[PDB]
Amino acid sequence: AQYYPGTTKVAQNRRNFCNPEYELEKLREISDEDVVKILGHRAPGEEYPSVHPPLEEMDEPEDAIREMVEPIDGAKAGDRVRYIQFTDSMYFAPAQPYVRSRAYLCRYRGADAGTLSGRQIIETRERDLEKISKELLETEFFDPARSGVRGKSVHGHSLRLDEDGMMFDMLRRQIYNKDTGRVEMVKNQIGDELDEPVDLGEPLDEETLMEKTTIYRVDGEAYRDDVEAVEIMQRIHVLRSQGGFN
Amino acid sequence: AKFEDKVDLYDDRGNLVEEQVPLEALSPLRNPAIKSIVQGIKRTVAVNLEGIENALKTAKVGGPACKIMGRELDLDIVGNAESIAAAAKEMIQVTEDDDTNVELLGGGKRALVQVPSARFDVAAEYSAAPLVTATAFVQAIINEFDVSMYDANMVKAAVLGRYPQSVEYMGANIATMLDIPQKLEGPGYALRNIMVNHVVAATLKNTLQAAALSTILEQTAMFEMGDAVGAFERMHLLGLAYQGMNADNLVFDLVKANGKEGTVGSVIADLVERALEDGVIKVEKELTDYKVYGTDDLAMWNAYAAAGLMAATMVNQGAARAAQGVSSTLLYYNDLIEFETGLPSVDFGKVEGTAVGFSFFSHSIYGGGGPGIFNGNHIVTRHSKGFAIPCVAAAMALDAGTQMFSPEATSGLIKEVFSQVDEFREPLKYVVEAAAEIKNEI
Amino acid sequence: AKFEDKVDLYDDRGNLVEEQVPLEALSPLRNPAIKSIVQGIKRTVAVNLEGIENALKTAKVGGPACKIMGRELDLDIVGNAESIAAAAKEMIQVTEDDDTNVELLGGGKRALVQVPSARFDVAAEYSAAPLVTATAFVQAIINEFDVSMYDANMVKAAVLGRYPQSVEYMGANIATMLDIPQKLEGPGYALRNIMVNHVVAATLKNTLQAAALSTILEQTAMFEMGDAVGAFERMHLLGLAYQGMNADNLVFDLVKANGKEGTVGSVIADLVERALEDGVIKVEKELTDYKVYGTDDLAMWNAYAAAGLMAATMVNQGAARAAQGVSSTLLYYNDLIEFETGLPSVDFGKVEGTAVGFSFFSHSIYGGGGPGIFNGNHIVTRHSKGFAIPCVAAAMALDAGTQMFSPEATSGLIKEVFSQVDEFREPLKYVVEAAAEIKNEI
Amino acid sequence: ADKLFINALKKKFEESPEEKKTTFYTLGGWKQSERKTEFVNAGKEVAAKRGIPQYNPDIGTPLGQRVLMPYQVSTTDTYVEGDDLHFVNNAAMQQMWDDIRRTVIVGLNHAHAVIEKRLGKEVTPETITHYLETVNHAMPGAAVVQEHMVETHPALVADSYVKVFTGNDEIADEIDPAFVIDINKQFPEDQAETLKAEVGDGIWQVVRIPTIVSRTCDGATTSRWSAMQIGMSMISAYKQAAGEAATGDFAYAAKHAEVIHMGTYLPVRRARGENEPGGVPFGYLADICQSSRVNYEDPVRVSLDVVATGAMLYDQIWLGSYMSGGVGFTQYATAAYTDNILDDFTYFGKEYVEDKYGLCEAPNNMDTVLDVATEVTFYGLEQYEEYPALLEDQFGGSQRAAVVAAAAGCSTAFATGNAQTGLSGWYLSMYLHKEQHSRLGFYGYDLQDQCGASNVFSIRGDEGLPLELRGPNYPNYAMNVGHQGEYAGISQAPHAARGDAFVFNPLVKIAFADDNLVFDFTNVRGEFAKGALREFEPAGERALITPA
Ligand SMILES: C[C@@H](OP(=O)(O)O)[C@H](NC(=O)CCCCCCS)C(=O)O
Ligand SMILES: C[C@@H](OP(=O)(O)O)[C@H](NC(=O)CCCCCCS)C(=O)O
Ligand SMILES: O=S(=O)(O)CCS
Ligand SMILES: [Mg+2]
Ligand SMILES: [Mg+2]
Ligand SMILES: [Mg+2]
Ligand SMILES: [Mg+2]
Repeated sequence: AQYYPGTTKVAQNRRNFCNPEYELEKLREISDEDVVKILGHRAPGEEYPSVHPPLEEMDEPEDAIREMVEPIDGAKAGDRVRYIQFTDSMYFAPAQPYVRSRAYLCRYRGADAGTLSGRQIIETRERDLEKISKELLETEFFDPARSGVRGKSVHGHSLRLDEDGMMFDMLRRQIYNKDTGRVEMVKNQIGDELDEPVDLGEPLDEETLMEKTTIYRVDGEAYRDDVEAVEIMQRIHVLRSQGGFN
Repeated sequence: AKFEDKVDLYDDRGNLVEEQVPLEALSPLRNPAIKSIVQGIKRTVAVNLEGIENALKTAKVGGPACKIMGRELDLDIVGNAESIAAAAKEMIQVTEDDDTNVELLGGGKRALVQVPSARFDVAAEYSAAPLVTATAFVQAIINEFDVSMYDANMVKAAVLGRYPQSVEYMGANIATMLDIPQKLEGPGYALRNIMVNHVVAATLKNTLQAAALSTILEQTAMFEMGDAVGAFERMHLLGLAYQGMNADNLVFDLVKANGKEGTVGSVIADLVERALEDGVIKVEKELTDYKVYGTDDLAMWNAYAAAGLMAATMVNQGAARAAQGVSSTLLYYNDLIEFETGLPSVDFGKVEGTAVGFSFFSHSIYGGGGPGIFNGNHIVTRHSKGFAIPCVAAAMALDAGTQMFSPEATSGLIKEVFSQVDEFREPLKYVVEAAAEIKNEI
Repeated sequence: AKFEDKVDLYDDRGNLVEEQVPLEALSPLRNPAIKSIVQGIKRTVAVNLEGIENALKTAKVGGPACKIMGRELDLDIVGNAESIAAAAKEMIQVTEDDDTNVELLGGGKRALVQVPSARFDVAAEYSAAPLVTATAFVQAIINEFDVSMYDANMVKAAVLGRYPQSVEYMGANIATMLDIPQKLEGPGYALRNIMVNHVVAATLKNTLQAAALSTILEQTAMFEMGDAVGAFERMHLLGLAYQGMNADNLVFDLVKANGKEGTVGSVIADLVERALEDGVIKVEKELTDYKVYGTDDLAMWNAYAAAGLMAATMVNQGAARAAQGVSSTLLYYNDLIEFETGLPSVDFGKVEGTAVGFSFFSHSIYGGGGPGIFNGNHIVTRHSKGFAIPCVAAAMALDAGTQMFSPEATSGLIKEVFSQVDEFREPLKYVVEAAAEIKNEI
Repeated sequence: ADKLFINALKKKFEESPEEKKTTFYTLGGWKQSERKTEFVNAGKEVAAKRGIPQYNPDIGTPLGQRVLMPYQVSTTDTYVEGDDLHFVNNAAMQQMWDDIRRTVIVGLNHAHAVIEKRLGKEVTPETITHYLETVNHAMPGAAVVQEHMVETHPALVADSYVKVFTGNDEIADEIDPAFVIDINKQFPEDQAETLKAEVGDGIWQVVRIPTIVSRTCDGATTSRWSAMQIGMSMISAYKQAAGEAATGDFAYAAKHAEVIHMGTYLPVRRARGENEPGGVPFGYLADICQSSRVNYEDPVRVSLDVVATGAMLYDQIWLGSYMSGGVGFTQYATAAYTDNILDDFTYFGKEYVEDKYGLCEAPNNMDTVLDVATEVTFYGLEQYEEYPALLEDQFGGSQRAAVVAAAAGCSTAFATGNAQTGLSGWYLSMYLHKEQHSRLGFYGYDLQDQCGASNVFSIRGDEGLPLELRGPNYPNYAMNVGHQGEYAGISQAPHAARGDAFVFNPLVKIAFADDNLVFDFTNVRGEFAKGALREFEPAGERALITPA
C-alpha cells in the first residue's frame, strides 16, 4: 500500500505511522501497572469488569461471518469498552489527530477511533486497550511535552507553550521537572491524583520533533510546497464534484 | 435489459447459486421477491394482546406513567384470544380465502396480522394496516365481552393510545416496521424510517441477512425518492448487488481473507488489488513513489468500494463484537481509500460525511444515541443514498451485548412477530432465487 | 355477498343503466373502476413546461417574488418539448409496453405524465409520481441543451422549487391532486387532502360528476382510515351509493321535483314522504299533533337523508348559482330534519357540526376562505366521515362566478391536464359500468 | 500595513503576537475576570434567596488557568469579555431575532380586487390611507367594531405597526408618509430603480406584531395576528358587513395567498411553525441585513455584516438554544465577527481576485475555484502559523475552519459572480485545511463538508438547490455549528460584488429598510457591541405592569 502522497518528511512520516510493517521507534519504558494507572478505569490487580458473558457461554447463532472473523481477546471475555485519548500540540508534536485515526485503523483490530481538533480517542475492549495503550505511550506516537493523555478538559493543542516547552493543561496532569529535565505524570487521564508519579522520560528536542512531525507548517515543511500531496486533494475534490452531478 | 452488466449470485454460506444474471433481475422494479418483501412490510402488524389486557386492568393508557383511576376494566383477553382473533379476521379480510393472515403467538399473548393486499390497491399509502387492524381488534374485544358503550372508549385507548390528541399512536399496543407518514424527513422516505434494530431483530442477528434486508429497504427507497432514475439507476443497482447481495462473492471473500487477523487497512489493500485485477481501475499517472489510479466506470468502482466497506465493517466490528465502531469504519475506510488511490470514496464522499455526523451523534451529549436507533430517515444518517445504513445493520448484528438500547430493548415485539415471516428473516435466499427464475425475462 | 342490499344504477341524465346491483359491487375494495381512479390519481402529474421556461429566463425560482439576479438561463424548452418529453418518458417507464403515459398539451406548454403502476407496487406511498417525474424532466432538459454542471441546479429549482429547504415543493412547476404526506391531519387522510376546486376543475363543472368524484375519494379514504370496517362498513357503502352515485335515481328525482320552485324545506318534506313509502322509517309514537318516527335500519335512514342533503344543496345553491350557501344548507337541512322527524341527522350530527364550523370559517376573519379551498383534510371540514364534502363540490360546480378563489384561480393546471383523463372527468360512467360487469361475482 | 487583527491581539496578551511562549496558572482562575467575579457574587445571592445552590466556581474544573480574553467586536473599538456576547446576556441579539420573528409581509393586491370586484367598491389612495390609520390602531390590539372590548395597553405594544411600500411612485406620494417605506429615500438610486421594477404596481404591507406577544407565543403567531387585525381594519374602513362571505376572501388572502413568511415550517424531528430561525433561507437572511444599502462601495463589508447576522442567529440562538441549549455556542459564532480576523482574510482574497481577474470577471468554472479558494485558504492558515497569539485566540479548530473557508468561499464568489462556485470553494478549503494541519473541527464538524463537493452541483431531489435557496433545513446543513451564518455570507458575496440590490427576495430587502425597527439592521456588528455594553434598549419588557 502507498497510504499517502507527497515528498516531504511530513508525508513520509504520515506513511510510516500508517504502515503496519514500519517499526515504531520505542523511546521509553512504562510498566504494565503504570499503564493501568494512567488509564484510570480499574486498579492494578482488580479483575476486568464485564458487560456481557464470555462468548463461549452465549451460544450465538449460525452466521458464516461470525465464524470467519476472530474476536479480539477482550471481546471473548466480555470486557467493558474503555478509552484512551490524546491531545497533540500544533507545535510539532510527532502525531496529530487524523494521523492517529488513520494509523489506528491500519494497525489495530476492533477499533473505534474518533478525530477532533483538540482530542483524538480510541475505544475498544479493556484488556486490548491496555496493550495498545502501552505502544501508544512507549513509542514515537508520544512526546511527554508536546502530547498529553486527557480524558477531559483537553484545551491546549492550539495554545502557546509554557516557558519549559510544555503544552498547556488545565489540570496539570504532566509536570516538567526543571531540576532533572524529565516529565512525570502526576494524575491519571481524567485528572485524579496518582499514588506514585510515572516517569515519561525526556522531551524530544526541537530538531528531532521537526524530523518526526506529521503537521505541515510554514516554519517546518509547508503543505503548499508539497505539490504532489496538494494535487491529489484537488483531484478528489474535482472527482467528487463531477460524480455528484453526473 | 437496459444495462449490459451481469453478476454471479451466491448464498449466505459462500456457495454459488446462479451465474451471469442480468443486473436488473435484482432491481426492486423487476424482482418479485423484493415486491413481496415491500408489500409484506406495508401490511404486517403486530398486536400485543397481553399489553392491551394489562393496560385495561390498570387503566394505564395514553403514554408513559399515565393512568386514569376509576376506569379499570378486568377482561380475560389472552384467555379468549382465539375467539377474538377470529372475529377480527372476518372484519379485516375482504373475501374468504384472500391473503389475510392472523396467527396467535405465545399462547395468545401476541398476534401476527397481515392485512389483505386488496386494501392497499385502493389506498394512497400504508396506514390502513395499523388502523384497520386496530379497529377490528377493538370491535372484536367489545363484542366478545359485551363491553358497554360507557366503557368501550378505554379499549380504544388501550389499543391505539393517545391518538388523535397525539399525532402518533402514543402508548399503543400495536407495532409496525414503518412509522407514521407525518414523520418523514421528505416525500418518499417511508421505507427509510425503519430502525436498524428492527432489521436486526427480524433477521435474528444473522449478519448477511441483516445487511441484505437493510440494503433492499434502503435501495428500494431510492427508487421511490427518484434518486435511482436515469443516469443514477445503474449506480444504485450495482450498490444493491455488490454491497447487499454478495454479488460475485466479493464481500464474503474479503471477509474470509481478513477475518482472522485483518484490519480496515488490510481490507482496503485487498479491495484495491481485486479492483485492479478485474479491470475496474487502472493506473492513470505516476507521481513520486505514488500511483494515481483512474477508472472508466465510476459506478462500478463505487460498487467495488462499497463491497469492501461492508467487509471492513464486518472485520473491524466483528473483531470487537461491538457495534459502536461502525461510525469510525464508515469514516476512515473512505478517508483512507481516497488517499490510497486518488479516486473518490463510496457515494462520492457522502458515506464519509454521514459517518462524521454519525460518529459525533453516537459519542456526544447533543443527540442521536447508539447505532441501533438510527435509520435512513434520521437527520443524522439520511445523507448517503443507501450505502451507509446496511453497514450499521451488519455491525449491530455482530454486537455481543455492549448496547443499552439493543434490539431486545427497542424491538422485542418485532423480533417475536416479524421474524416469523420467512421473507423478512432470510430475504437473501428469496431475492436470489427469484432473480434466477426471471434471468431470461430481463 | 356480505350484505343483501341491492341498488338500481342510473347515469347523469337520469336514465337507468342496470337493475338490482348488489351493494358491494360499488365498494372501493371490489369495484375495478374505483381502483383505476385511485391508482390514476396517485400516478398522474402535470408538468408546466412553459412555467419552467419562464422561471429560468427570469431566474424567478423558489417561491413568491423570489429571484436570483445573474442566474438567468435562456432555453427554448417549449420549442423542443417533443424531444424532452420523449427523453423523459424513457427515464420514467419501467418497460417499453407498460402503462407509462406522457402526452403534450397546449402545443408543448404542458405535459400529462402518468408514472407506471409498477413503480407503486414497490413503493410505500405516492410521492414517487412527482419525484420521478421531476428528476426525469430535469435530466431530460439538461441533456437536451447540454446545460453545464455549473448551471444545472437552476433547472432543478425551476422544476421542484425550494425543496428540500422547504418541506413542500414551494415554487414548483409541477402539480398533483394529492399533497405531500407530511400535511395529513392524520394517518390515512391522503385521499382527503384534495381541494374541492381540484375536483370541480377535473370534472369541468358537471355537477353530478363532481359529486361522484368527491364521494368516491371521501368514502375510499374512509376505508384507508379504517372507519368503514366491521360494524360501520354498510353505512359507508350505502352513503357512497345514495349520495354520490345517484342510487335509485333518488337525488335526481328530488331535484327534478323541487328544482323549479323548491327550497331546503320542501326537499325535506319530499324525502320524509319517500322514506315512509319505502318503509325506511315508520311512525313509532304519537305526541300532541306530532308524529315521532323510528327506524329499524339506521344505516338506510342515514343514506336516504344523505341523498336529500345532496338534493337540498343542488336546489338551494343551484337557485342562487352561488356556492357560499352550501354551508347553510348542510347545517339547517340536518337541523330541520331532526325536529321534523325525531330521528338523528346525517352522520349522527357530524354533518351539522361540520357545517357550523364551515359556515364560520367561510364568513369570518379567522381563517378558512371560500368553499372551493376546503377538503376532507382541512381542520374545519374533516369531521364528517364522507357526507359533507361531496355537497361542497356540487355547490362549486354550480357557481356562476361569485368566487374570487375559484377553480380557475387555484386549479387551472389541474383543469387543463387532469380533465383529459376520461375516468377523472366522467367517473360516474366508469364506476357504474364496472359495477354492472361484476354484479355476479359478488 | 499591519494585518487588521494585530491591534486586538496586542490588547489581549502582554506578549507580542509572534511570541511562541507564555506563562499559565498564575492568573488566579476566575478572579482575573470582572465578569466572572460579578457572576460568582450573583450566584451566592441567588442561592441564598431561593434556597437552592446555583452558580458556584468550585464545581467542575477551574476556569481561567489561561488568559480569559476580551474580544474586539469587528469594525468597532469596543472590547468586551465573551460573556457579554452570549445571547442570554445581550439584549441586542435578542431584539434582532424578535424583530425578524414578529415581521410578516402581506400583499394588498388580492384584497383590493375583492373590494372592487366582489363588493363593487372603489380603492383610492384616500381609502388606503384611511385603512392604514385604522390598522395602526387595530394591529397592536385595539378595537374598531364591537362594544365592550378590552384592549392591550398601548405602551406595552408601542413597537407594533404597519407600513406599506410600492414601486408606483405616484401612489406612494399620495399616501401619508408616516405609513410609507420610501424606496427612493432609503436606497441609492441604482438600487432603488431595480427594486421598484421588481415590485411594480403591487402594494405590500410590512406588519410587525408586538415583541411582548412574540416572546409570550412563537413565530407562527405572527401571520395569524397580522391577518386578524387586517381583517378587522378592512371591515371597518371599507364598510362591509362585520362578517359576511367576502370577509373570508380577505382572511385567505392575508393568511395564505399573499403572505411572505420569514421562515417556513420544519419537519417533525425538529418540529417548528413558521417564522422560526430554521425556516429562514440564507438568501432571506442576507436580504434582511441592510448593510447592502449603506456599504455598497465595499463588498467585503456587506458580505461580512451578513456573516455576523447569520453567525449570531443561526449558531448562538438557533443551534445553540432552540436545538441544544445550555452554555451554548457563543464563541463558535464570535470567531466570525470579532478581532477583525475574518475581515483580514477576506480583504486579502478580494485583492487577489481584483488584481488577477477583476471582480466578477473570472470564468465561472472549477479552474477559478481551485485557484482562488486554494490561495485564500493557504493565506489564512499561514496567519495562524506566523502568529501564535492568533492561534490561541481562535483555539477551536471548528472556529478556524469556518473563518478560513468563509474567506475562501466569499473570495471565489467575488471572482465568479456566482454563489454556487463560491460554495465549491468553501468545501475545497475544508479539505486542504484538514490535510495541512491533520485536524479540522469538532467530532461532527465536516458531515456536510464531506458530502459537500458532490452536492454543490447535484440536481437530485433533496440534494440539488442553488445556495441562495438553501437554509438551515437543507438536509446536510440541519445539525452543525460553524457553517450556516458563513453560507449566508457566501450567498451575499457575488451579489455585493455585482452591485445587486438584493440576493433572493426584493420584498424582504425593502421590508427591513425601516427606521422604526428596534434593532438597527444597517449596523449589525455595532448593535452587538452596544448590547454587550448593556446600552441597548429592547422592546417587550413588562416594567409598566409590575411593582417597583
Ligand atoms: C440530531 C437530533 O437529535 P435527536 O437524535 O433527534 O435526539 C437533533 N439535534 C441536533 O441537531 C443538535 C443540533 C445542535 C447541537 C449540535 C451543534 S454542532 C434534534 O434535537 O432534533
Ligand atoms: C382554521 C385554520 O385556519 P386556516 O384555514 O388554515 O387559515 C386554523 N385557524 C384557527 O383554527 C383559528 C382558531 C382561533 C380563532 C377562532 C376561535 S373561535 C389555523 O390558523 O391553522
Ligand atoms: O467534542 S464534540 O466534537 O463531540 C462537541 C464539540 S462542542
Ligand atoms: Mg515493558
Ligand atoms: Mg467460492
Ligand atoms: Mg291523527
Ligand atoms: Mg434606536
